[PDB]
Amino acid sequence: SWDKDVYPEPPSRTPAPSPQTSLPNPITYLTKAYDLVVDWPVTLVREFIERQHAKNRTYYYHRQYRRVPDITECKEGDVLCIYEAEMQWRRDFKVDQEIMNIIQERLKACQQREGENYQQNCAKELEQFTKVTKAYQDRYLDLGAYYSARKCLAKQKQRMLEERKAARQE
Amino acid sequence: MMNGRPGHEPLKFLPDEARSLPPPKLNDPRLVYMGLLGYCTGLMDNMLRMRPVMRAGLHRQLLFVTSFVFAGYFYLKRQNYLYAVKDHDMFGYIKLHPEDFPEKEKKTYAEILEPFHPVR
Repeated sequence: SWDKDVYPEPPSRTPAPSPQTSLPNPITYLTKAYDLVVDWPVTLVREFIERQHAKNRTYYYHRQYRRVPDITECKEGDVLCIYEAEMQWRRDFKVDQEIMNIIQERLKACQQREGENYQQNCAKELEQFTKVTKAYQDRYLDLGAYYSARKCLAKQKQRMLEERKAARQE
Repeated sequence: MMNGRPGHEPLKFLPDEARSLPPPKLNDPRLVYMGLLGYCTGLMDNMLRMRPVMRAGLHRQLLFVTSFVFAGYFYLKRQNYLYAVKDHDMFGYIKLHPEDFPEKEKKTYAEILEPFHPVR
């Protein structure tokens, strides 16, 4: 399955039903025929497959990377230290891309789920998408095709110096 | 530039101090390429004399290959020695003149303020 914490879904609330008319509902009968002719044979095939899988159970692991010194702690011209720091920054940048994708996925799922109520009931997902987008822009916007840890750091220091100047004038 | 250096013998192909260096491997890639050029020279010579390119004069072809490898080995030894002398002089000069070659203490990127140039 998946993590209900990473990809949250509200609980379903399906009505009774309470049919008034005496006519038979064709969808109800078509679903019963579907659940017999189609769903049932497909489940048996899947259960057979899952039984075979358990006899050959293998495992795989999510790789862990220990932190290495940041670009801030590298002497300039120290290519061995710059390389490891730069490779670490590329790994983090990639993971940031997928965090953006998760937040947009929540936003899209919520809009569809809320329908005509999306302008009111998507406030938290829209705010998180707004916050996480601000943070993304600060790290990575305008770095260019040759983006790197050195350019990201130069972009941060330029922003910090402007924030400090504005605060000092206050 | 190096010709007037101390302890320079005139017209010496391989000075005795060159015998401290490790000799080249007989299958050194530069020596393998030399032997390949000698083989090409034999084939080109056959072509220019309207002889069967690969078949004619295998004795002549073998001498071409062996001469290129043989000469190349000794020339490679001399070239190894000249490069070793160049490094011996360069580093020795660096030690006698520590004021012209100071160790430059480099700063970390936490202190260096590189300018940011936005791409947009």
